Amino acid sequence: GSHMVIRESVSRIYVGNLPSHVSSRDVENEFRKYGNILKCDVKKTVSGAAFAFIEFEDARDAADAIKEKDGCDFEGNKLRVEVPFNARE
RNA sequence: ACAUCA
Repeated sequence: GSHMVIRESVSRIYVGNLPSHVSSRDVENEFRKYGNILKCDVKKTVSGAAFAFIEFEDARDAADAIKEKDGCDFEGNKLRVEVPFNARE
């Protein structure tokens, strides 16, 4: 998970407070340019917000997406992007 | 802040 892992594990993206509702296949069609995706899925909370999760074959190539998609927002607009599974930092 | 099950 966190800290200097030294190879192994698999990197992912998390997006939350997402616009309307995404299909996992539609966001795969965008993320695939940063590297091959192994799995993706979508979720929701009883608070009414929605989430999506997108796996990647290498962390540092996918990080160019995570850093341009950065800056979460609230209390007037819905969008959030974060990487808890920040492998090879 | 939050999931993976393929």
